[PDB]
Amino acid sequence: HEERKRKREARESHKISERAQKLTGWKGKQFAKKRYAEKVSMRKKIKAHEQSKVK
Amino acid sequence: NEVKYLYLRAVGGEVGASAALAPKIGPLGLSPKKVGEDIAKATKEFKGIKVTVQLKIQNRQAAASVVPSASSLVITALKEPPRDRKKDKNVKHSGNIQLDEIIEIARQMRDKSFGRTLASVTKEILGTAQSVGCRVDFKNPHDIIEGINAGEIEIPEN
Amino acid sequence: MQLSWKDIPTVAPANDLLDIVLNRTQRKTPTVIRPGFKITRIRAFYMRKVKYTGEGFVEKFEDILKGFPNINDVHPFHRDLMDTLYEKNHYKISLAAISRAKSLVEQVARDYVRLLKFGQSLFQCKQLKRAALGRMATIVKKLRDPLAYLEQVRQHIGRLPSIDPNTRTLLICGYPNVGKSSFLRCITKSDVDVQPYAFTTKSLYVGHFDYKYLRFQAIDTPGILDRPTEEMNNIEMQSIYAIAHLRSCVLYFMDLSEQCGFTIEAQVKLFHSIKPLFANKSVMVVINKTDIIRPEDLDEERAQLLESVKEVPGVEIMTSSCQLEENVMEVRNKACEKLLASRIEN
Amino acid sequence: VTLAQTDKKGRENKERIFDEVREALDTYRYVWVLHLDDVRTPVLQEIRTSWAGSKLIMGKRKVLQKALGEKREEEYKENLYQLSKLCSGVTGLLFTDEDVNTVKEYFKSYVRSDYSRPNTKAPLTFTIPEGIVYSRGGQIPAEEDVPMIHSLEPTMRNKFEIPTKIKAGKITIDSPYLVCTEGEKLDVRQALILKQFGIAASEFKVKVSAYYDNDSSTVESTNIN
RNA sequence: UUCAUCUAGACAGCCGGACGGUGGCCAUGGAAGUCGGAAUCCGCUAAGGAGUGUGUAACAACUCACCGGCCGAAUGAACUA
Ligand SMILES: [Mg+2]
Repeated sequence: HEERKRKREARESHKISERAQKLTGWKGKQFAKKRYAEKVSMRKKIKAHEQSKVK
Repeated sequence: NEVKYLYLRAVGGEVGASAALAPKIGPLGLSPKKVGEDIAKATKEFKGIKVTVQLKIQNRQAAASVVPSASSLVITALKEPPRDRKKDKNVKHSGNIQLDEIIEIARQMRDKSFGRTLASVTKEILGTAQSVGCRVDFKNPHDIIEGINAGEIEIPEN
Repeated sequence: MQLSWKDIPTVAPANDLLDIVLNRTQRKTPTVIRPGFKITRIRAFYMRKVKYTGEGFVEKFEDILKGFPNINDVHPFHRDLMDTLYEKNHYKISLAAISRAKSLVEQVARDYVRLLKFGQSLFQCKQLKRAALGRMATIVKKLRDPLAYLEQVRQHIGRLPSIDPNTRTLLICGYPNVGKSSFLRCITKSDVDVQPYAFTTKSLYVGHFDYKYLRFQAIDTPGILDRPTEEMNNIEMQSIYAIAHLRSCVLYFMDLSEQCGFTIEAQVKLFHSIKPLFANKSVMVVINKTDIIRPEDLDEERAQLLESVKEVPGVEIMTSSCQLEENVMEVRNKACEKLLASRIEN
Repeated sequence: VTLAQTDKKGRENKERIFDEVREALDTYRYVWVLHLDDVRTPVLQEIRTSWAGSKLIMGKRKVLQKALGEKREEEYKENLYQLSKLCSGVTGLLFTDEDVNTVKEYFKSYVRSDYSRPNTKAPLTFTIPEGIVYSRGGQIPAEEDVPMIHSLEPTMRNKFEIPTKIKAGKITIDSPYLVCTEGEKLDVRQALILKQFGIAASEFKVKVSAYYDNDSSTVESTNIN
């Protein structure tokens, strides 16, 4: 089921386009908050990696 | 007849672990107690020192020998007493390393060293010592590489 | 509850619980309030919503509070399972923190509803209800760690075999690197590996076999190590605890074979260590691979040590092997007969 | 994204390759040109230890052509254009002034154990006896043999879909399979097989079909297989 | 809009390499990079991280980032409205 797992991972990765609009409302705000948190975490990780590489 | 070549590591002057050596002596059927006695006899030179032990088998004949390792030789170069205490943690020999033992630690590996010249062997050994992190010649190991590069420290070559 | 705690309802992290409670309450509470209303209606609506939120949080906490039993005193004959697994002190600290939060939430709600009873205008009432919600959010966010420990504790206790302390039982223990799970395989049916390792089994295992016209359960010890004789890991400490706090007949195993994990070098230390903890527990001893080690040519130097062991009255050594299906049955039948004789005499 | 300290080299590598090749062109008398494209790092170590009095410097085919001269008008040394299109794959350069016959004999006679996997070959027949598999093909007795792990079974059940002499996962086959035959052209699965256990069925030597002199600085090209 | 790559062959893909000191040191019955904490060098290169992951009990194998060959025009990354 390794192929099934890979397909599941790819579907989860591409599901953001479908998740762009959800419910009749009050869910887009939660999705935006989750995306903002993920972006902040990614930026912090990138900065930490760059600093570690520098020194 | 047939010759079996394998590599194992153990503690000098101690009986080898029968649980670990069971796959090695599985088909052979030799006595693990006899194997441990042979390991102790061959490794009695080094007391409490982790070294490699050979297991040359030809029609199930006991044959063992000791081949050192770089880290173990770095530890044992100072000839400091090796002791194990249940109340002591994170203790290692970090005494100053003179160039007299640097020559010997380069020569012991120079035969099998990839570096063609004694200079290459010495710089590899210096990299290894910097990895280990012990004090050398009352000097920081980090700068000895650039000292060699600039000629600050000369390594005799013959 | 009794020897089976799988009934834990569910666990969610602190943030998830806060979000769930808040959204469920905001969905179930009416959201249409106009300025063209008398103050009584506004007060009633907001009091209803705040008390409903409080009751929802209380009911979300009380179930998990009651699910975990009194680990200090539940089975004092045995006890010492989840502490041995991970820990006890921080577990109780986290549970006490959750309990304190539960005992504070309703007090905060009562005080705030008392304060808001005398509300006057929409602005101030909205501000105070927002303040109440913020207080709830803070007091649920200040317990992120207890839920994290709770999830692990629940997962660990879910896959825990039931053990009946006040019933007939037997125990098997012996030096590792021998294939201890072989006895389990030949006696009962379960899942285990017989790999030529010290740790043939990785946790406690209990059988459900039946012989001598009656049902019995055998407990397998994961292993015994006695290099410091006092300080082990969970694998050995659980085995030693089970041996200590049980009067079930115990079968001890030492591998008297030329091929083993320890050969013949530490069985004397094993006996010395176990003798203080082996007093009135029906000590039984067996040896495997007799048909291939030929016990007929045993050395007298080690026979002296065997005689020294035999000086203790509760010693019986015989020849048996798991490769056949006669010696194992005879040994198990003899163990059952000894158990029956012991319970008849006592 | 990327989460590693290592980054792309850039073009300073190309610049330093140019500098080193142009400066090394004028070190000894006799340059070296050979025909050996695909190699391995232990082999490189062996040849460098053998030829420490030389320089194991090599790079891109295009950059080597640029250094040797893309046109007749520009040339580091006389008649260096014949060495440009001399080889099409990958080859290195050496500066050894030891001998000619000795080095050629060394090339023609040296032989080592490795893997080749050619389209045309005459290999021994390799079979997988019994349902239970082995990682080397069953050469040593089953008493000394060791089992394998079935966790990676989907890999062989999807990419291979056939019993394997080498790189075999724990399954059962009704009949043994002759994974390798004499005078057969290997396919993708066969190329994937016969690599895990390190049993080097291939013998690698030096096939030399190139030469050049600098004092003469003229056209030279041999052909030895 | 800003900063880059590119006939001194880019991004995607197929295939190849990713080695030694060194199973580098404390926890060991386990820590080869991946249950942990410190950990940060060379040897020879064009390239190999005292290692981003898949996961074995460990090994091993795969995989990424970095190079190499195939195909030969524009392409990438972030941000703005
Ligand atoms: Mg077992």
